[PDB]
Amino acid sequence: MDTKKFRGSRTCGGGTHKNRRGAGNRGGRGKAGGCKHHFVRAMMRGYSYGKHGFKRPDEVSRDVSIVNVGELDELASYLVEEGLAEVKDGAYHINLENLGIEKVLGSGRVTKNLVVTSEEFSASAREKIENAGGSCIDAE
Amino acid sequence: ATAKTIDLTGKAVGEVELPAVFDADYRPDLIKKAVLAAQANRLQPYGPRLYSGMETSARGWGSGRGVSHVPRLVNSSRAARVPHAKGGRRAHPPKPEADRSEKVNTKERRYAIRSAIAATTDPTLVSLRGHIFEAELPIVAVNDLESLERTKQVIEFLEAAGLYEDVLRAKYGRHIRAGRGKLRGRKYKHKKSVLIVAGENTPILKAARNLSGVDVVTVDSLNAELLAPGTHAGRLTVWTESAIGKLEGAFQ
Amino acid sequence: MIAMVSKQPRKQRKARYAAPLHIRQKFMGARLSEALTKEYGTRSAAVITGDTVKVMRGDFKGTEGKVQSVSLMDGTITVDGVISTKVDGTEVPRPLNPSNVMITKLEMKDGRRASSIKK
RNA sequence: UUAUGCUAUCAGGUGGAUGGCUCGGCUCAAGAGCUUAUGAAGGACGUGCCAAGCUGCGAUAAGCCCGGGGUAGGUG
RNA sequence: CAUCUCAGUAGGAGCGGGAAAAGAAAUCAAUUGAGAUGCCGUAAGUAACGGCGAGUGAAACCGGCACAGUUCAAACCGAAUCCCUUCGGGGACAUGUGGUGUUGUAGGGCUGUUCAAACGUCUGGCGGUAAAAUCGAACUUGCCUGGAACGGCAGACCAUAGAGUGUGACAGUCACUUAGAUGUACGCCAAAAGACCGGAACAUGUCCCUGAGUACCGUGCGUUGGAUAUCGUGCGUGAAUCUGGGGGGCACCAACCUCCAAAACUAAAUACUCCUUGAGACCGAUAGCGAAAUAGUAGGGUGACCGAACGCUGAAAAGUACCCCGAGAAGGGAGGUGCAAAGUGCCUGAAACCUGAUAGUGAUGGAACGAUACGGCAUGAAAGGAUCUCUGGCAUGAAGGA
RNA sequence: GGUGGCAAUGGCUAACCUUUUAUCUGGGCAGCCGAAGCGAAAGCAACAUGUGCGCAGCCUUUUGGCGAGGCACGACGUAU
Ligand SMILES: [Mg+2]
Ligand SMILES: [Mg+2]
Ligand SMILES: [Mg+2]
Ligand SMILES: [Mg+2]
Ligand SMILES: [Mg+2]
Ligand SMILES: [Mg+2]
Repeated sequence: MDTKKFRGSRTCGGGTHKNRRGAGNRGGRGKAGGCKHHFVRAMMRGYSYGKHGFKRPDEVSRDVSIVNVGELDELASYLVEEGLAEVKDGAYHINLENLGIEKVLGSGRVTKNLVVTSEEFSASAREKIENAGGSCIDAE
Repeated sequence: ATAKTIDLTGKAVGEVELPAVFDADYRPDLIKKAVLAAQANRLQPYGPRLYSGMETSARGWGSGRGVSHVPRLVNSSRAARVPHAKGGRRAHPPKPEADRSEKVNTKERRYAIRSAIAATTDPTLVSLRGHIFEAELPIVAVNDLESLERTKQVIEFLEAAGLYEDVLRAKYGRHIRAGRGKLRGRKYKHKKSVLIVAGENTPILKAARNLSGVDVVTVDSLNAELLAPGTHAGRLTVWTESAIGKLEGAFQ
Repeated sequence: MIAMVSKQPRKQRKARYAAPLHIRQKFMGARLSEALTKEYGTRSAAVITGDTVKVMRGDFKGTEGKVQSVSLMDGTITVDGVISTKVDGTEVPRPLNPSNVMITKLEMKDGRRASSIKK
């Protein structure tokens, strides 16, 4: 706190000089007082007691990266500019495994012709891709 | 943009186009931040000894003895170990593990450096900042300035370029400091005259070295202290053609 | 010989105070007259008993005389003519400092003196 | 000439604050890093012309011999 | 508060060097890869543990610093080997000295062919590092003040040297230094160049060899994030050997991937500060180490052990001659030294406290020691006033108003 | 919180190297946060504007109109 603000105040913003003794003016040390006298604060902070669910090992689980069709469509010109994509006979041939994306979602609009190869496709993503005349290949 | 180039005789022998670093707006707060960060990073840890004032086995006498409740020596009545007792420890002293280094992002640090470099173009900032000069800012010199090897030649050039009165001002402004700093190594208070910039290491960094106030550096050694001593831009400086070449995209 | 890494006053005064007694011979240095410097090539020299000095600073500016004694530990020399009087009246030598004198006549009796002055 | 006293200032005593100075302390960095039965570190006693303490030294006792550096004084 | 935490902390016993420990996969991965160890960053307050409370708490992948691999036992040969020495000789050794050999998409020996010699050890000292140390520019110029110029006013120079200290007051040019160069015994390092043991492939197989109370397992306890899935070790039980054995976070079966334990050594990157050097938005004598060191001292305790205070004359001792008082080597007076008593624990020299003097008051008098207004007495030089202080006249005069 | 740099083609680097003595200049994409959520888990995967009221501001006959941000709906992803 601002020490110079309190030169000549005695109590230094604490009230009586009987406050600020030690751990008993805080109710215990740490998150102490779980549900006897700090129960309401315990519930509001996000420290409620309980155990709920299980965990799978991290060896087997994976966290897929995603990209929506709108995002993939809008930045296609920049992708071919960087040499990532390819523009043979007009339709963009864009491969998602060189970027680092394992699944294509479907939020947004698609207007350009896209030939997208990847591992996974939501149903709506495939519907939107092929309603614009494009094609999707399950990359293996 | 364009600026007159003057030889060692003081005659304009060309007109060189400046790079885009010199064309930027003045920003005092960024320069402030950069200079303060570097000066904070120079510092050096200090503090008392590990167990100072506490190597003791004092015990209190308790109540009933007619005296206070402070710890005292085992074979006497002299208080010890507490901050208000003579010879006792100090409450909240400095600590050697305190880390006082500051951080500045590279983009804003480069931006402050560019802002400080562009400030030397303005005659007003240079003039009101303390210096004395009779030249057309900015001062640009032909590349043979890196060939000078005797201090007398550098003095001749400075006299012919109207920048020697600042050197004399720095020489005669050297004066003894006041306070406890004299006993610790900082005996004088110096003044800042002129900064000479060269593209590459040459004998000029050894000739214009003893002149009072003059600091000579290469283009790859510019920071914010050199250009804003005390967080005030407007430092007299000299450049060369090679130095101008080095600054096409130097800090962008 | 103590390089620029000795810019702290504490270190310099330690070096000058607790010096080996063969280094305190160097602190007995004094300027040479014009002829001496242009015939030996050293801008200065050391003061030794038996040579004529010319006082340059203090109460005796311009008085000449021989050096009557030198003390290494004190760092002071004694000169002819320069004296102080007691209360009862007794002329006493007054110590000086060799950096306030000028050597006009060297005393060559060692033989090693010439080599000692230079190189 | 109102004594014993009260208040304020001045001169002096006692006392050792403040200021100025500081061969000391502390912290960080760079180096360097084992020794002793061929008797170590540490201790007791002795050793000086006048010498009690500390420092050095050991009945050859603030010390002896040789090589180099240094040059006119030395005797912590 | 008992499991938990404090914490493998404080403390103890043993061993030990300039470093130590570790270290060349019976490894980590996941479908397919990597390729000894240590230390730093991140993963991450995540997985995991837990009166599932408080709390405790990793590793692998990945990025860096620094890089280095090898030696035995056995299969084959059977004294072909080692060490001491008086150089005569003596000891070790068939219960095995020495040669070959050292590994996994197996290796080696036996049998046959080929290519020939990589890493390493020794001599060598070209050349570097290398003690005290040596050299190192340019003013001690004129007038003023002063006790004394490094200061003020004028003038003259140096700089690869304007870091700093000393000197009768502020010093690039007075001294030591600095920048930049030379010199060095004993030692250490090391390049050319010579000598020394020798290594790398291929073909053939009812052929021979490859680390035991060990690996694993039951059971108890400690420890761990280690959860039926960490490590240790008390007791008990206990294998195989290439057509083999181990691992892939509960046990078993199958497929697939990966390795070869129970013998040994090994530089560098790292940790620390008795000690040497450097630096400091550090302290400046009740501070900073307990100690500006006759300081672990004086002193205190039977003992384990606890533990202070004390810095400073002046430029130069020039450290008070001679005379009077006094019993005086006390001390005082007069008189000197010094710019100045600064007169010896002597720079400056505050307050409390004590002695004297000056102003006000005072032996009929009532108290938080003062604030405000009016008077007496004393002072009012500087730094405060001069249409200012005092006394009156005139003009305008708000609220109020006889 | 106050003040700043950069800005979905996002922001910042850590250890370390260049240090020429601790500064400093230039590298360093490992990694962290943001960019997609829901669910114990397997798993699945959304509006790059469809409607209205309307402040500031602008236009205007000074009464109305357009109306970023704001508020209220509608539609959609997932769990039950
Ligand atoms: Mg202390
Ligand atoms: Mg031992
Ligand atoms: Mg090992
Ligand atoms: Mg623990
Ligand atoms: Mg110098
Ligand atoms: Mg002390």
